[PDB]
Amino acid sequence: KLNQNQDISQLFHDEVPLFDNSITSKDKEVIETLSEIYSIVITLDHVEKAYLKDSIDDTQYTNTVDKLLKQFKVYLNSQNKEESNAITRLER
Amino acid sequence: MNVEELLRRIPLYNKYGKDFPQETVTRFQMPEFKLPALQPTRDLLCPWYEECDNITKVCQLHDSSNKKFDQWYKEQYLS
Amino acid sequence: SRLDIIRAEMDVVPSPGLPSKNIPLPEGINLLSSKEIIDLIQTHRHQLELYVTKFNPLTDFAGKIHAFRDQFKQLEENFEDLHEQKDKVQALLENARILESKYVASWQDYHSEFSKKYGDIALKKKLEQNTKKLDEESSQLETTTRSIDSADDLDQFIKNYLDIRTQYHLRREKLATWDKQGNLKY
Amino acid sequence: PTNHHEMLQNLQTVVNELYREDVDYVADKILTRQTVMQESIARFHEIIAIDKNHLRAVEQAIEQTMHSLNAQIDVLTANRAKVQQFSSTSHVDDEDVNSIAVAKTDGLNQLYNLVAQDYALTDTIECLSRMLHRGTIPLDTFVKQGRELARQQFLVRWHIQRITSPLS
Repeated sequence: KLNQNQDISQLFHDEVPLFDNSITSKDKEVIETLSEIYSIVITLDHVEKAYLKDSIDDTQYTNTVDKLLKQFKVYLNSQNKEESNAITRLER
Repeated sequence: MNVEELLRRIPLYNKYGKDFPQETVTRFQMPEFKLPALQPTRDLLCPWYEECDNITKVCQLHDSSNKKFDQWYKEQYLS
Repeated sequence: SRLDIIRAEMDVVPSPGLPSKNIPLPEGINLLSSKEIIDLIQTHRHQLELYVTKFNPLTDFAGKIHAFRDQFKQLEENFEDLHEQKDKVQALLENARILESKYVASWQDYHSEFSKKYGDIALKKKLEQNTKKLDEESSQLETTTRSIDSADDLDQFIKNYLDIRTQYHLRREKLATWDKQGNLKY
Repeated sequence: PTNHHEMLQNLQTVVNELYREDVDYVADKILTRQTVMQESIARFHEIIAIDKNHLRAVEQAIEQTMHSLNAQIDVLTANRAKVQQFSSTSHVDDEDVNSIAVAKTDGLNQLYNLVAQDYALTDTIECLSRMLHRGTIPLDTFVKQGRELARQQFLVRWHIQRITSPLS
């Protein structure tokens, strides 16, 4: 746990890389998959905000969403047949 | 918030340690100096001195009166 | 009497007349059977007024007055010196005032540093300014980009916009932290 | 001689009265002038002494104060030299105070940048949203680049998270 002296600056003395062998090959695969699902969630929020802002038509809307909605389904499987939760665990 | 807080909860530093210049010198404020007036008082003395001098002369005049009388008193009732 | 009360009542609100030793005479015994005494009294009352001063001498009084005088004299001489001394001080002070102007000059240049650059408040201000210039420099590049038909340009735009933003937020969060201190080990 | 005697008698009275009048005048208009003649000289003696002391005080006061100035200036010409020197053989950086005020550790510096990058990433996605609305880019483009910046963001958040996770 935590320890005194307000020198908590010590706990963050040197930089930390993104990955460091503590993370296995499969560990990364999950991280990526989660990163993609997250990008699709953000994208779908903007696409719907564009439609409801008449920035795009039913065409563009249905297409773009339908596609993303599909890519998301794949990534939703690369989480089942691949693996608290993953992220919170991998972050240690 | 968690990281946000941690960051701001820890103080920033100046790249240069003791090498960075600081105001180790305070503004030395000069005191007030006032030299007393002398001329006015100097003038106030003259009349006081003069008073004494005139009183003196008044006394001489007064005191010299008996002799002036004797001179007159002589030619009047003597040789 | 009534004539004295008048002289009394006027001048400046007097004091009533104050209610019998004989005074030596000159040599009256030798003066004429009377024609000379009579003439002396009736025609020379003025002379007698002179004669009579002999018995009310002011010699002692004048001495005292003359002493008081000398002191005033001296007193005038003391100021004659106290003036000359105060004269030099009026000059030595003329220097402590010019040298003081020479001081403030140096000091006003020492302070200048820690107020326009090296000063804590200055630095911060200097930073806060740079931060604002960034937030706008970001917005400027936003509008100064009406269309991007060149695919390559897009990336360049995104990279630049994305960088400015990071430089802004970086400094913004830096200031947030600064706003709770002076700056350690100055 | 009653005659010559009575005249001499008259002379005595005139003389005694003339004398009284003389004494009266002197005592009222002359002898009075010395009443506070001493107090006067006294007051003056008091004044010079005071002036004298005041004069000595300021005399010393100014001398000591002068040595303080010719001394306070040496410690000034010196420090001003060291300060105007730090600005030469020591790159006092481009006006960006960022270089001056830095994180206490390299770990922290990293954290600041990751946080900044995190926000900056949103801003960028936000902007491109606007660019799509303005018509500056088609929906097709927005999605690709959008998914990319959003992805690079997930990583940055995980990164920040893995550096701070061990803290409970």
